Amino acid sequence: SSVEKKTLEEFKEKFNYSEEEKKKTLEEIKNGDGIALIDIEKIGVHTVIAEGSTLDVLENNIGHFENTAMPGENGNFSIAGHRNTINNEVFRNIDKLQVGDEIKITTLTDIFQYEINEIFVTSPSDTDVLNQNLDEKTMTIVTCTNRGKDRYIVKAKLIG
Repeated sequence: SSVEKKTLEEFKEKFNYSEEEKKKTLEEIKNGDGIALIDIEKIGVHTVIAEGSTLDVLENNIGHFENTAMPGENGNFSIAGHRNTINNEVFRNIDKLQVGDEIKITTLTDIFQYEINEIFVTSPSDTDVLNQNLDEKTMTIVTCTNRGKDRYIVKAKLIG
């Protein structure tokens, strides 16, 4: 969209940074900065993930929950695809994803492939979806469902 494209283009430009420059931007990250690309072939999602899950971030971008793992790390890299009761239109077709579909996450240094292994509906107060189990490498997408009343959760495990 507007800010989305910008965040997206600014991040892609950093692929041409050197390694210390990349590492330096790792530290220094601020809410609203691009941190990864996300591609989900099954539903035509090809965009960027911003840091943070505040209302301000989520108005323009898919956002990374602050205290969750980063892509490829032990724990559960968690992303928010709604702002209050409104899904980012980028996830309008998330209900088409199935167990076994792939989610590709590209940081400045690596391509991580996650495979969906759990889909479920829960409440807005179910904070456990953001839990960090450091014995595994997983990711989570949180959007809304049921006229904004419930949360639609997609979880995926790192495969490559």
